[PDB]
Amino acid sequence: VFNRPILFDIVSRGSTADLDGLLPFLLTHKKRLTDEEFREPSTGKTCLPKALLNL
Repeated sequence: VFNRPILFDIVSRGSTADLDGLLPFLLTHKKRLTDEEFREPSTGKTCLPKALLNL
């Protein structure tokens, strides 16, 4: 289970280890990293801006 707050926390902390199970979740559930569930409702900021800002 990868919800948006958890994914943002992981990507902001830079924990690359916690992303191993993301691939089976995305493949099995037919979910994509560009889906609305993975975007901030306020701005639409995606995970990559989160990671780049939190350097």
